Amino acid sequence: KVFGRCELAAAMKRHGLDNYRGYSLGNWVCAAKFESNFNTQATNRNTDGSTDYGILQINSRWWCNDGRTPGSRNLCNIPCSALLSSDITASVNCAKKIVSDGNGMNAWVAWRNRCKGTDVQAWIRGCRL
Ligand SMILES: [Cl-]
Ligand code: NA
Repeated sequence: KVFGRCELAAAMKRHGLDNYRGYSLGNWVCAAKFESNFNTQATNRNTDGSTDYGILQINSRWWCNDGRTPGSRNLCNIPCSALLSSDITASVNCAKKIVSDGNGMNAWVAWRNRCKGTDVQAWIRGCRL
């Protein structure tokens, strides 16, 4: 699926991601545009043999199990495939472990390179609040 834009904020706003660990909703939503262009089925290889899955491009080394990433820790106890679901629960739930891991949203390189320091409210502007 693909999401519209307000359309994700509300889910993201349901599942408890607004000011989750002080990150307002524009930060998540902004992460989801640039990680995946708003697409639950998104998958991209990384150079280390790992792959990133779904709306927030979560990673098979550390976070999920894809069976091809020799040393995976499956720190969300989960199959990486389950995170491509049109139901963002597993992604948002895993995303809430990651962000709580040390480095905050800097765990998402497109957040750092593209959201951080920018007025992340333009991403929730026009959403019915
Ligand atoms: Cl932080
Ligand atoms: Na893994």
